[PDB]
Amino acid sequence: GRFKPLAVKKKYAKKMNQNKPVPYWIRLRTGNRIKWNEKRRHWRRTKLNY
Amino acid sequence: HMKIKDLREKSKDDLLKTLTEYKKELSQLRVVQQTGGAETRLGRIRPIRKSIARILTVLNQNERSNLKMFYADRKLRCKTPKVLRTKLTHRRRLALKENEKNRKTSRQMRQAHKFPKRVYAVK
Amino acid sequence: PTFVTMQRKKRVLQRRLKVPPALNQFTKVLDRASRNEALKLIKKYAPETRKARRERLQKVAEEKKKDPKKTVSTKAPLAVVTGLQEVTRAIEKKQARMVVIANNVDPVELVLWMPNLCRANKIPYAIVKDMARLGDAIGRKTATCVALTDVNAEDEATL
Amino acid sequence: RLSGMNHSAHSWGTGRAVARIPRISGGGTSTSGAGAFGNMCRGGRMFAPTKIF
Amino acid sequence: GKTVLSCRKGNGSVYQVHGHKRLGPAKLRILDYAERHGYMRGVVKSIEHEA
Amino acid sequence: LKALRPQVNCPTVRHNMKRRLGRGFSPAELKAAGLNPQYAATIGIRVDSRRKNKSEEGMNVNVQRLKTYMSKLVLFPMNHKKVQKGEASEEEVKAATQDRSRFGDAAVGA
Amino acid sequence: RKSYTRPQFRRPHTYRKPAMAKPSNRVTVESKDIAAFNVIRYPLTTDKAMKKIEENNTLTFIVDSRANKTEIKKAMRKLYQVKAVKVNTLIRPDGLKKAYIRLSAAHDALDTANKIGL
Amino acid sequence: GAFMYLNELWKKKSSDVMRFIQRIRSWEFRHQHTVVRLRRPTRPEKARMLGYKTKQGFCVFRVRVRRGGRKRPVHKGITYGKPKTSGVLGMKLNKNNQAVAEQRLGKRFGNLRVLNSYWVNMDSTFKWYEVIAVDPMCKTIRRDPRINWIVNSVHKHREQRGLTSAGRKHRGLRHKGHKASKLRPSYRAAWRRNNRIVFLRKR
RNA sequence: AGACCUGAGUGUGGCAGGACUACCCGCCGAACUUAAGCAUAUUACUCAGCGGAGGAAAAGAAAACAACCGUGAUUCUCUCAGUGAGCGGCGAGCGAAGAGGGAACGAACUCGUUGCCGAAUCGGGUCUUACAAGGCCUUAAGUUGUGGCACAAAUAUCAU
RNA sequence: CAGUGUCAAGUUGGCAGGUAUUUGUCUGCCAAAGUUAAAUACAGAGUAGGAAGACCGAUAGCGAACAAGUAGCGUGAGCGA
RNA sequence: CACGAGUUGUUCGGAAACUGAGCACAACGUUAUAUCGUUUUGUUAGGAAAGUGAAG
RNA sequence: UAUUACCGAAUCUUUGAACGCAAACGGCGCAUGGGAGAAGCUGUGUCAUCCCCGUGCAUGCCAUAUUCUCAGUGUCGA
Ligand SMILES: [Mg+2]
Ligand SMILES: [Mg+2]
Ligand SMILES: [Mg+2]
Ligand SMILES: [Mg+2]
Ligand SMILES: [Mg+2]
Ligand SMILES: [Mg+2]
Ligand SMILES: [Mg+2]
Ligand SMILES: [Mg+2]
Ligand SMILES: [Mg+2]
Ligand SMILES: [Mg+2]
Ligand SMILES: [Mg+2]
Ligand SMILES: [Mg+2]
Ligand SMILES: [Mg+2]
Ligand SMILES: [Mg+2]
Ligand SMILES: [Mg+2]
Ligand SMILES: [Mg+2]
Ligand SMILES: [Mg+2]
Ligand SMILES: [Mg+2]
Ligand code: NA
Repeated sequence: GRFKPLAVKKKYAKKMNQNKPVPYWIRLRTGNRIKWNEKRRHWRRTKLNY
Repeated sequence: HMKIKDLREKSKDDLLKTLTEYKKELSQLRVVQQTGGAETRLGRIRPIRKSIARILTVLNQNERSNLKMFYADRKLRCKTPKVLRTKLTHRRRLALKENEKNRKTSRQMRQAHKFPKRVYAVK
Repeated sequence: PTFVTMQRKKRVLQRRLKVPPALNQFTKVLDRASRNEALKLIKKYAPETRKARRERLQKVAEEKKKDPKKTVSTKAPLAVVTGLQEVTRAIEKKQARMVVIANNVDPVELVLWMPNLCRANKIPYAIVKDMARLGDAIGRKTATCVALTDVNAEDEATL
Repeated sequence: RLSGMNHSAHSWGTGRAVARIPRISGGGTSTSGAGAFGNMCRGGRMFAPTKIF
Repeated sequence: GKTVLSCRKGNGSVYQVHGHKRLGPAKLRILDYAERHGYMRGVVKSIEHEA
Repeated sequence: LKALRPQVNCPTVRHNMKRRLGRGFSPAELKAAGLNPQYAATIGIRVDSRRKNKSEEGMNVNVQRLKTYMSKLVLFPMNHKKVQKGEASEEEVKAATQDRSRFGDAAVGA
Repeated sequence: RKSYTRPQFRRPHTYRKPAMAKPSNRVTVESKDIAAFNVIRYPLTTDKAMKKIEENNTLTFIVDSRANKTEIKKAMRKLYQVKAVKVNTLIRPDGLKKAYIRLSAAHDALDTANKIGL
Repeated sequence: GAFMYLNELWKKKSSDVMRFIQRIRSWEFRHQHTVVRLRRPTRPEKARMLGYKTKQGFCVFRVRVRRGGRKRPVHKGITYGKPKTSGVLGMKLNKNNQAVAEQRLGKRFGNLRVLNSYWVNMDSTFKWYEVIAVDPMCKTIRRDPRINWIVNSVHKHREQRGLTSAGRKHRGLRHKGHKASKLRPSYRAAWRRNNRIVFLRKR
């Protein structure tokens, strides 16, 4: 609901900023192994519980 | 791109003026970063940031050297701020110095003088 | 405060209990007039101070500088003997003409045996009221005991 | 000396239709409930481990 | 065995006095100099009940 | 490399007939050889003040060891300028060598 | 110290010497003419921000999230020669602080935006 | 000198006058705190024997400890396992009360180094010791060749590691030769020496 | 009036509490197991628990061995020795020391006490290129004793 | 060795000489204060460097040759590809 | 699933600023061991826990 | 050199033994230096309330006071 402390809000904001796909040019680098993020999180699959 | 040999000759007032000019430049480039912008313009951000770093480096080195020379006087030596002393380690700061060690009693000194260690050889 | 209460109750307890003679003898002190007279004598034979010792030694040094020969006579002026170790030595070697002991030394075992030693060696002695008064006479804060071994020709009758 | 034994594994006992070998605890991974500690288990300890003496 | 209830009550726990609505303890006044040598006069102000 | 040590007898009735090196020379042996113990400590001689001499022959052996050693010592001068009393000249300092034997018995023998 | 009129002894009042100001333990050179650049980071050019410039005389900025309204007003006065009559702030779900700033109608927010370059 | 008289007098703790003096002191001690700082030692001759000097960096404290046997701290006095380990009230601590007093002082005041201690008084409930400590940051201590060994960090918590005189006493290090062979240089060192299995390369 | 003793408040200069913990030092301390049962015994003066250091720690300079033609601080190694020692429901089991060959080794010193001196000592200012193991000044500490000299490896105190 | 009770002697003395006591001899040593390098440990430590192996070879070898104490699980202590 | 956006306060809720069932820092005591106990029945601690207006 | 390697000069957000007081609060103080500052006072200055920044401020213990201020039916003394 409405209430949360600011520190909790900032932790949730960092997770929101992290939840993104790999930019395409990263796959073109010499000797690259990254294909997908593999740390993607969906709100309805795994809980953070902050 | 400010040059370090050029910065080392300036005074404090001039260095601060340069700092203000470069901060204003970087601030103006942030607006371009927001509103589209050309790649040549965006290429200027890194050199300006590094110039700001250089100016602050020169300022701080000069200030610390001046304060160390100022507190080097014997009267003020006991009141040097802790951030301007030598660091070493906690243990080494607390340990006995060479002068405090090696102290000996009158009898020990006299006996060392009366029977010194010799150099000899056996035929 | 607790320390006030305890330092009063200690005096009361020392009064109410049965006190053996070796400790009881320290409550029987010399009178006022003789106490004042003895303290005056000790005051006039007080030991020399730091400045006086320095000045005398410097004058002896200049005398020796001008005369590389000749004796120097670094004996220091006649005075009273002060300090527990030196006073005990004077009592035991029977050099002391008279011994004065303070009656309130804590711990009391420091001087508890001194009247017995003086009686054994037949040395005149007295027990007087304050180690602070003895210390004032000799120029310090406190003295436990003082011994007179010799005086000038003018004070023989007083002694 | 520790290889193959770094688990808090316990046997499930009889009365379930599984072999009585000790099994990994917990959940949420593909290793949970797997066989453990035995010389015949994947990830187990070898028979008569070698020594420097 | 297990602990008997009469022994358990000595730990305190959920068996202590329900005192939140009570007024203070009930006592006479202090035996002071006025009570030892003369007398004191008070006035009854209220009569009440406590749980 | 190793300091000079005395010869002693082994104890008990099983090792009575053997000999070995002890800890240090006794002050009685050192006095019979004419040596201040404190000075002997500085020219590579071991000193042991605990050991007693209960017989003459055991003392004589060690006095002879000390004398043989002292006859072969080559003492270097403190100051190269001035040589005082029994100290080596510069020829011996030139022809000085090191005894690296396992027991330090080169010039007294086993 | 002569006659006490209370049933318990309390501590007496004695002379207290004030403490001395030591030489500062921080000797880093900090310029006082560049703080406004830390306070005000850059403007925003979204649709809502553009709509506010013309019809409400308002500008939208990203600011340092530890700054307050009074210092945002002073920074506006320093950086641009404009007077703000109202500052409203919010902290966005991505963690940055945003400010809606209304000018005093003696200045044109559109002309200030043109000078800024947005 | 006077040391002989003081030492001989303190060898007569059961005489009438000594009993009176000790009774007064015991009464006053038992109305003070568990740890008390003193200006001067109560027994100067003993303190100087044990290493105290009337110098700037030396300090003396008096510590109180409680008498009697150790009680095993088990819930409701209930033990488990073999009957050999079932005593509650009849076992004794393997450390002595002097070492306990030193350890309490040293744990309380971490800026000091404990040197030694001695017995001062006794009573039916309590025993009292005096503990000598030095300041390792005092210039007088640091420049004095007879004492500045204690500045080195290998001497930080001697009393906690059992290196003082009382600790040596309960470690058994007063004895040598055939009376102490199984505890030298320590019990654990001797046990390791006698129990480790040895594998020579060719065997 | 003041002084000493015992306690406080504040200013000035410092130090402790945390981490790490393989090895090392001090406490506290099991049971499974073995005995074809089990309670003494064993596992074990071990695991778990609490505390404390270092580059190693601890030990160390004879209130030591022996009973010899005598050795000579400590630590470590081989051996003594799974012992014709010894402990043990004398069962299961347990269990060392002296001597001998070696590694290391410039290995030794300091207080207190006794005798002779008795502030000669310490801190703090200040000046010498110097918070000098130096001068000068200091009541501040200290005589309820700081410091010097001699004492078994010694021959004696001073005296330039 | 620890707790409590009891509590010395004066180098004509004291302690040790592996069966208790009393009495004479003999031998070694001098407790109840302190400092001290090396030879020894590192049986789940660490810093800066080095050298190897009749070892394992991707279900093996450290749990981990990969963004591995990660993803994921548990209220939690913890568990863990 | 991808890209781009959105949460505006002198007065609304909280805090600043109450007290309750309760908690437990200091102090003191205990323990080989603080990682233990006491701490609102007007109330800490053998307990010297007050640092101020006003005058001048 | 936006190249690499090494190192002596520097920078080093919020915390944490965490130590001004607290804390599911990016909170609230006391001293002492600064900054900005419409209002008012005089376009300069100057500036109340409000706002911002630096430094010090835990407990215990040791030493110390150009010899700081005290307390006691403790012991004396004028
Ligand atoms: Mg929620
Ligand atoms: Mg494996
Ligand atoms: Mg109640
Ligand atoms: Mg051995
Ligand atoms: Mg610690
Ligand atoms: Mg087993
Ligand atoms: Mg069976
Ligand atoms: Mg055993
Ligand atoms: Mg353990
Ligand atoms: Mg050591
Ligand atoms: Mg002396
Ligand atoms: Mg030692
Ligand atoms: Mg694998
Ligand atoms: Mg989505
Ligand atoms: Mg808002
Ligand atoms: Mg309440
Ligand atoms: Mg309260
Ligand atoms: Mg805090
Ligand atoms: Na069995």
